[PDB]
Amino acid sequence: MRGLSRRVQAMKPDAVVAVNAKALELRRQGVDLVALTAGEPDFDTPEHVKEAARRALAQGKTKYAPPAGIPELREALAEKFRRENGLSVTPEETIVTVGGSQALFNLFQAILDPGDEVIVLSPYWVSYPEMVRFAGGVVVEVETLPEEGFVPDPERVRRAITPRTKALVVNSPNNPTGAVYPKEVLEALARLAVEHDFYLVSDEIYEHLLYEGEHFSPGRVAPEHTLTVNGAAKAFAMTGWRIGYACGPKEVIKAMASVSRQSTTSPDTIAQWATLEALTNQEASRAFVEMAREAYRRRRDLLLEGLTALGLKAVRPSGAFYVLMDTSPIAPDEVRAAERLLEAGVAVVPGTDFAAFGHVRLSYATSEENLRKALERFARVL
Amino acid sequence: MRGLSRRVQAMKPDAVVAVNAKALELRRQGVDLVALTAGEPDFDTPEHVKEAARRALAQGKTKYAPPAGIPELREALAEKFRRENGLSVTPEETIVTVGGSQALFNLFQAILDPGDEVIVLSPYWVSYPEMVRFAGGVVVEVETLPEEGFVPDPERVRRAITPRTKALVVNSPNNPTGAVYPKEVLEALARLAVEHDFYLVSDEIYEHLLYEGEHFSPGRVAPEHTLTVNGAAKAFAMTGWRIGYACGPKEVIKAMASVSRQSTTSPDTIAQWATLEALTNQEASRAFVEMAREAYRRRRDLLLEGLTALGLKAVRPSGAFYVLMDTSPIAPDEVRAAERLLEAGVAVVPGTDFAAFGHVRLSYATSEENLRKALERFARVL
Ligand SMILES: Cc1ncc(COP(=O)(O)O)c(CN[C@@H](CC(=O)O)C(=O)O)c1O
Ligand SMILES: Cc1ncc(COP(=O)(O)O)c(CN[C@@H](CC(=O)O)C(=O)O)c1O
Repeated sequence: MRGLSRRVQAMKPDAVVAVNAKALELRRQGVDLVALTAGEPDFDTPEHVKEAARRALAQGKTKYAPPAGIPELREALAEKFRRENGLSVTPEETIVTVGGSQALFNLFQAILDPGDEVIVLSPYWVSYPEMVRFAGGVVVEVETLPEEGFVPDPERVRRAITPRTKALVVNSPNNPTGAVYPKEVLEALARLAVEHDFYLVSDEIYEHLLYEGEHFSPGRVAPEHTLTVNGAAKAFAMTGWRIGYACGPKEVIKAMASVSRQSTTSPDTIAQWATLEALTNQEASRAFVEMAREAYRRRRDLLLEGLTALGLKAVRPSGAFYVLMDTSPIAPDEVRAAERLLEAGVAVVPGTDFAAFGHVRLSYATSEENLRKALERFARVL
Repeated sequence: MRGLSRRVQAMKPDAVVAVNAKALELRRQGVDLVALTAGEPDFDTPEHVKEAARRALAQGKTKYAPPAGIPELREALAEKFRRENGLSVTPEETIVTVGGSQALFNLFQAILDPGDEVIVLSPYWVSYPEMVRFAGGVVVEVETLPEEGFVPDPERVRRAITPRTKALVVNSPNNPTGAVYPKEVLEALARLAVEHDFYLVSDEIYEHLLYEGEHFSPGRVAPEHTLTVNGAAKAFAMTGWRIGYACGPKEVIKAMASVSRQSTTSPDTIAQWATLEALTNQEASRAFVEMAREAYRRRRDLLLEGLTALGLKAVRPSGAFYVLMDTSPIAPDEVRAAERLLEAGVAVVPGTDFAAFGHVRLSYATSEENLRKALERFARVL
């Protein structure tokens, strides 16, 4: 008989997708509300990358591509993870997916049998649990503390390991805290995976938005259990392009390529060519990477000051582009504080779903003129 | 502990993906083998559509888009299904997905609880069962006969309806038979869905490659149970673009939008703008549609003749671009016949996986010069 399934019936809505829609419509019915919501640059994808997407169209590069992605993008990927991430993978252990989202979604479906446990460390990015659950798994969450700077303590984690525990999700830089996990913690979590036999998913998609610290890929350590998950969506202002990449054990890679086929067949072919240009033309991308990074650092400092100038508490991020801001003042909860703040003319994402209660998540990847126009409304409301 | 899941472990490989790879490498180890394998035009996506993808890049239209797709492409979609398909949907009941594949894959995950039954009519396109199974459902297949011209008989179907039966998959035009189901059969199958309360998935992606007959969208009939699934991949030579669309009950649409988000977030933003141009600039697309259709009809007739001239039996398709060709002569099975034929210098897809035993599936969407270079090898082998 008819009716929706119960796995798509049990999923919780995106807090981000929900807040955006809202913001938008008001921008439509009069309303000019500065929106510090979504995690996407304001910068437009570099010209050297665009030129190549035109060059792709021009050469009629519009046919189907392997479910695992074109052999070229695939090869440059084996040098990115290599040259940059220090990892040592051959192209067969590489895979192009439809965003960072696909590489995780395919990843969880290929290693999660119903009832398997996956340890997420809170606060976490809104999706991880929903993906881990849509696959049949169960969310075992380890807390990470503001007093500890949100960097995880491998003992609270080791403690969480059951015989069901199949995977552990680490994210450095971190959404929504901005925390950059230091080599040793990362190297520690890796050995837990090796010691208790489980996969370590490592979502290093903000590896480049690293203001202070060094970026360590845990995969260098546990190459047989680690599953690195990157993406060309943050580093190159390519959020609308929907290109992601990942790597790890050959074994689990082809399995992700299988789910890749039944679902999307393979990602855009024009977009894979453009992405290749971002990975191979170094001189031009490095120039852009650095350029963007500084505008982000500047915005961070500008925000973090003004926040502190109103006495609004928030932890200092060393990566990505989010600042978790305690709303204790504006209102009791994260919810109402957001409804208060939206009136003031500022769209923020409540940290209820990130397991960041009390706080609200704001993004400084937007204009400078805007962090300011927002910072002024906070004043009144404050 | 480690290891792959059992849902990605139980899936059978793509016969098409497998044959292609093969063909390629040989073209890639000396070998010039005419390949009538994949279902994709040789024509390159129209200029009016490409111009707009450049116009999109030019205006920096490269940010994230709603999981359900940009509101514009979404609105033109409510007029396509309306104006063209006679359906009556508002944009909320429209959805943009990553190809026709995604719209089905999201569709089966949103309405399939484990053990639910889905009736596929054989011969069917290679994926349907694989998707229906990856979701937990079970494949209950109704046969369609070459003597009946592959068009289904609603009684063998009515007969197959159990209390588990959740969905029924119809495909007109048909891959791999080319059969265009007549208004009344389609209108009948719809009433079974209404009578026994179940969803009718209708994969009308070749609606435009209709040489002889009229195209009926069953959704006009059972608007509450029908789930129309189209795609801009065949009509506009946009296979590499990966854009698909669908519509039906608001209820099931947002559920598909949910799975859409956790998996890909949303499709390419450049590509959604280009697609919009294909749907709104009529004068220019109709011109292309007709233009392509005739080159396809010509190739069909050219194939169907030469096939018959060698006494090779095959049914006459009135749609899409495949011809199911009985290999009884070349060899006993479909498998070996293909291995025989590959020697002759011709890549064909064995009909073992389409439930089209004895036959082999060949595509005439390729060059004319090629159907002929293939037709000559058949001779010798024959
Ligand atoms: C922590 C994390 N990991 C992966 C991704 C996915 O990248 P894409 O596939 O979507 O490009 C993201 C992405 N994004 C942001 C904004 C969003 O649209 O979800 C966020 O929620 O901060 C993140 O975080
Ligand atoms: C019957 C049918 N439905 C869906 C698709 C794929 O939709 P898109 O997402 O690629 O637009 C196809 C198309 N082509 C192939 C299958 C494949 O391997 O791509 C086929 O005809 O062999 C078809 O048929």
